[PDB]
Amino acid sequence: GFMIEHWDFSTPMATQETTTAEHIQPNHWYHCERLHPDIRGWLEDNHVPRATVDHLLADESRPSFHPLDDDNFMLILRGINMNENASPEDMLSIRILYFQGALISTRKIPSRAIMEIRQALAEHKGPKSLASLLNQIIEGLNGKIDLYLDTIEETLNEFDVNDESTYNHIAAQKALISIKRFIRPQQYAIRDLIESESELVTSRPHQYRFAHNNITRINETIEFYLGEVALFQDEIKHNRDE
Amino acid sequence: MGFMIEHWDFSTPMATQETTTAEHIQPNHWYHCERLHPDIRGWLEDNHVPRATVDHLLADESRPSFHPLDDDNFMLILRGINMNENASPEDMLSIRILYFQGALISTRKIPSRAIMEIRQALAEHKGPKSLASLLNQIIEGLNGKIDLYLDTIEETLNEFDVNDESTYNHIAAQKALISIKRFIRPQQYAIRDLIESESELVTSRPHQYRFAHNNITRINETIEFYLGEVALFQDEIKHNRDEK
Amino acid sequence: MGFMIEHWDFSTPMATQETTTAEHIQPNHWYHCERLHPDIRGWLEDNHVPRATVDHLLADESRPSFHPLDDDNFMLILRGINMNENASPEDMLSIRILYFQGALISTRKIPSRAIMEIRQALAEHKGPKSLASLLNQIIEGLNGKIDLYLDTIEETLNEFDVNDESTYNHIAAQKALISIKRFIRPQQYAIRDLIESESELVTSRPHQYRFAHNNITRINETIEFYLGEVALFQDEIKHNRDEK
Amino acid sequence: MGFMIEHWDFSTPMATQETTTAEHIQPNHWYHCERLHPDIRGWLEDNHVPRATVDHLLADESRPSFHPLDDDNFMLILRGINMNENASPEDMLSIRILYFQGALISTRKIPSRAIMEIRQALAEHKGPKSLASLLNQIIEGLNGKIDLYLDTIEETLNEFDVNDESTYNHIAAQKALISIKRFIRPQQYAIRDLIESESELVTSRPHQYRFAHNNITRINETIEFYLGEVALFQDEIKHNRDEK
Amino acid sequence: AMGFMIEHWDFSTPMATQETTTAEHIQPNHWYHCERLHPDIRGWLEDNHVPRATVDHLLADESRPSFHPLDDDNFMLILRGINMNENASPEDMLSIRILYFQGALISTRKIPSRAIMEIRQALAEHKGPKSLASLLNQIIEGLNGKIDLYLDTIEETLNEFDVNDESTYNHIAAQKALISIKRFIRPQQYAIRDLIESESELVTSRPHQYRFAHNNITRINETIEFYLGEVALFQDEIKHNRDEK
Ligand SMILES: [Cl-]
Ligand SMILES: [Cl-]
Ligand SMILES: [Cl-]
Ligand SMILES: [Cl-]
Ligand SMILES: [Cl-]
Ligand SMILES: [Cl-]
Ligand SMILES: [Cl-]
Ligand SMILES: [Cl-]
Ligand SMILES: [Cl-]
Ligand SMILES: [Cl-]
Ligand SMILES: [Cl-]
Ligand SMILES: [Cl-]
Ligand SMILES: [Cl-]
Ligand SMILES: [Cl-]
Ligand SMILES: [Cl-]
Ligand SMILES: [Cl-]
Ligand SMILES: [Cl-]
Ligand SMILES: [Cl-]
Ligand SMILES: [Cl-]
Ligand SMILES: [Cl-]
Ligand SMILES: [Cl-]
Ligand SMILES: [Cl-]
Ligand SMILES: [Cl-]
Ligand SMILES: [Cl-]
Ligand SMILES: [Cl-]
Repeated sequence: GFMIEHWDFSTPMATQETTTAEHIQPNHWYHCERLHPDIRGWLEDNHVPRATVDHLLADESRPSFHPLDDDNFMLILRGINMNENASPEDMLSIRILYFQGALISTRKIPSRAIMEIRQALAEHKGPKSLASLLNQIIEGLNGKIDLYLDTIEETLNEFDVNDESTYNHIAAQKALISIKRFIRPQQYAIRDLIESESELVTSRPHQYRFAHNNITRINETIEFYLGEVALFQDEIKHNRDE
Repeated sequence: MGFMIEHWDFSTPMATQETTTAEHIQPNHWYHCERLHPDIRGWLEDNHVPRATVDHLLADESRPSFHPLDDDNFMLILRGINMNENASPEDMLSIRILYFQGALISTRKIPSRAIMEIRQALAEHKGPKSLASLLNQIIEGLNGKIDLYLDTIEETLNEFDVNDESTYNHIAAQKALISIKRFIRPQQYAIRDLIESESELVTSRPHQYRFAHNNITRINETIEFYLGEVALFQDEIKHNRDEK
Repeated sequence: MGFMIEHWDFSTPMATQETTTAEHIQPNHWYHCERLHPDIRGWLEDNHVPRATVDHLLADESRPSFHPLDDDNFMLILRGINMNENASPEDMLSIRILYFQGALISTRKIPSRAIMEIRQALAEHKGPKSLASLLNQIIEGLNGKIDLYLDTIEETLNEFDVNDESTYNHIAAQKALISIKRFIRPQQYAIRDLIESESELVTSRPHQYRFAHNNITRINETIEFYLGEVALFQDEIKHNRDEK
Repeated sequence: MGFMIEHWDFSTPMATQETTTAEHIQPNHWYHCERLHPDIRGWLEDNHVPRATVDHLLADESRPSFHPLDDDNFMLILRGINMNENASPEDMLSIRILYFQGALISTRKIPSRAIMEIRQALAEHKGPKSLASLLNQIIEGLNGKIDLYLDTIEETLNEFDVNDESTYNHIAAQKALISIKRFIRPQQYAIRDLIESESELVTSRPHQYRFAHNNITRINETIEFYLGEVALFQDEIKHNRDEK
Repeated sequence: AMGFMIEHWDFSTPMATQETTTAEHIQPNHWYHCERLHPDIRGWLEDNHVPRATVDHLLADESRPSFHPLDDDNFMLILRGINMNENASPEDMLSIRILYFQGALISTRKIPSRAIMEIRQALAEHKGPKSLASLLNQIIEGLNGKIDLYLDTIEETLNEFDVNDESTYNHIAAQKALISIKRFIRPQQYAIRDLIESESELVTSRPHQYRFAHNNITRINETIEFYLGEVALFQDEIKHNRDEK
């Protein structure tokens, strides 16, 4: 079935619920397979408008925040692809709907950050509410981007002009532009979410601001790394003349 | 053909096809027209469209843009991929649309596949159910065709191999990308402005027009990424030449 | 007083040509003048144009700009293509205009083709019907000549052929485009600012001024595209030379 | 309790040194702490600093930033050049500051020469006379040290001579400059955001904080200029090597 | 020769009068032109109750063009001009730091500005500004005027670029000059904007004149960007010419 997980956040101790749930209920989280044949009917049966279902399930996407009817919204985010035999910069997309007090998330390429949240819920130490769950999805994705950026930084710190074996600047640059494509929009999506004054944000104002600070830092770090690559390229030009 | 290509009536929930010899503009009708036909100005002016707005609508040169006019009226100009036999897809066609006294009037020089697909949907009685939806579909249809074309560019970039000279189609790619960008950036701003006007067409379908705007933004960011990829390959070639 | 080139009375919709020895400035009149004539300062100051505003109007150096002055008065400065025989077209002319006590006073040094066409139309009883329309026609006339010149640049660009050194005119085209960009970018903000001022000369024709603003924006976008084309052809030459 | 480096009381304008084992935070006190010490979290949390705030204060990665918190509370994060023995200057230190319940709590890992100088002043009974002044001195202190370091880069850049290959220290200068730029830009915004919050610590010294902000703005512009000079020298070298 | 105060003028009346250069109490409608590096200036400013930190900023080693609204109607305005003194380059621009304080204009210099000399000469001939509002306007426009004159010398260099004549290749020198100018002239534009938006009595009495001065500095900035664009193109000209032939 399309429903990977279902949790009830009616109390601070989330309880696991049937993956055969027919109706969307307030305070519940549904984590779903985006490409499964049955998800469209389930969403539409539950009165999610056709056009918003279409955007949520579309092949193409960018990180973005979309205010919808009365407290509802869509939030789309990207994460690093940590799956085996995958290109990490071929970033996964998580598409989230906050609809009638429920959080519905959709995935295709599995997210390590989301697996950690799921594992925490199973061990009875997960988020205490939907507001906190969304916060942890945002920060978990940030965290995994930071880890990937550390591997780029290692490659960059290896750049030695007198050593041609360390000339990996083209690969790093390719990785960095691929990430920048989505991580820049990610920053604006989190900004827009906050400015929306969603009950999920206004209950955790300082925490969402910290999340926004981290995504901003990530973007500034990418810019710096791109500058380092450019500098190394000129250092190679300068070494070829001496 | 006179100037009028096709005429649809949305004053019933199921749109009906009407005569192309309609002489008067009626609310909730869509008139699809040849911009370069000699008779179009006369028809527009006779139906009380001001001469100066007709002049902008029929101008040789244009850019995608939104123009609020009197009352609920507006002009919206957009570009699309050129899928016609003697042209290049990147020499994008201009579609100039007037929303006037409750009617939609679209004008073309060269046919648009987006608009053709809408006309086929209406003929099969499964097209847009209103002018609001119709304009929404025109915008999203143009996006979709731009996406399709961009996929073709992506394939070219994906075959870039520095070790293989025959794959060095990076200059062609860049030419195409910058030709698209020329118009697709103002397209984003036109759609933003349309939304911000609070047009009755938009406010009936607010989330859907927001989604269309998200898609044009994505397209622009995709073009920027591809232009980055092209610049990267050009460095990869240059840095290979000094070793090679 | 030899500084006055031509004087028109727009008090009626059929403008009449008047004497060039006009002491007092009258509302709804247009005075077209030689900026560098020794008698022009004295005429302006005697008609109560403040000295510092005469200083700016007549200054040696200028940029396209809009200046709200007091009491419905303003100064507008614009640039045009130099179409004079044996001139360099990118040696652009500057037209400096005062809207002052309900009169339009324009000043020239390098003659403008757009203004000559307006004067010719007036001589034939088909010129603008008001000062509001006249100013709009000066702006759009200048836009139009810029478009014409840009078309010649485009021709040059379409003839780029990497395998034909007789076509390697990219340095000259780049030179022309940056020289025009210098003034054409401020021109767009000048027109934006004119519209924002809510001048009676603009509020009478809101849609028309937004079209003029759209044309100047287009020109700027076209210039950026052409520069991108030049930059690409430079890269093309560098790739071709290193590959052959 | 070994996390606390120093503790001062600013209740009076003569600040007094207090015990390094103060379990409860008091208004008008300054606590300067080791960020990496395992006991800091517990002390902050026992004093009712929310866990997520502590999480951000103590995180591995940071950028300069201002965070408005509850009820006059805030977090400010700033960077400083690294003046520790044998360190890279551009391996910049991060100072993370909480203003919480009327107390200033600063946290360090890499020691700040600026903060050491403020501490020496307090030990010599000539330090800042309030928490408002202390925060101002921390900001301006960090700035001052950056200015001093940048003067060394300026010397290096002025000694550059294209005919003397021993003066080619511009790429090392460039490495330093981009690394500093990375954080110095966010620093300017953090200080702007601090001022815009209308914090009691700022509104008591409004002109002083404006001057501090002008200084960081100047630092940014100077770095941009030095980066421009470096680029210029590189082109100078390219142009000097390709003449042979 | 020996003192901090260079000149003192009284603009109480439309015909300014030269007054004593003795370190006294400042008066509304007076202009005090001073040596910024003289040991005595800080004491005078503080004796006259200018706050310590404002004095620190005014007399600081480093500066950028900027506008600083202070208490009441007071402000600080910092500007840069061409350095037309010997053993300096024109592009090593001088900082002129100006305080409007209790209705007096206090300007400070390190090295002479030709713009301010010309105003001082006009005052001496009884043909100078008739008010502090006009004085400050003339300082701003005077500084613009001299930057324009220098930019003309750069234009001369540029117009003489000829790709087939290596003796004309002074584009490295020109670009260095331009980025050095741009460093300060960009902030100067914003400082003048900021001064205008403050609604200072010195600005509101001459609203169109100060806008013309703002238009002039904006024009200067655009001209600089254009010349920088011409230097980049001449670099492309050379590069093409070199490996084509
Ligand atoms: Cl996405
Ligand atoms: Cl995915
Ligand atoms: Cl997942
Ligand atoms: Cl993840
Ligand atoms: Cl943001
Ligand atoms: Cl168009
Ligand atoms: Cl077309
Ligand atoms: Cl069509
Ligand atoms: Cl299409
Ligand atoms: Cl937009
Ligand atoms: Cl001009
Ligand atoms: Cl002229
Ligand atoms: Cl003329
Ligand atoms: Cl013309
Ligand atoms: Cl604009
Ligand atoms: Cl930091
Ligand atoms: Cl640190
Ligand atoms: Cl420290
Ligand atoms: Cl420090
Ligand atoms: Cl700022
Ligand atoms: Cl300065
Ligand atoms: Cl100085
Ligand atoms: Cl002086
Ligand atoms: Cl000067
Ligand atoms: Cl400005």
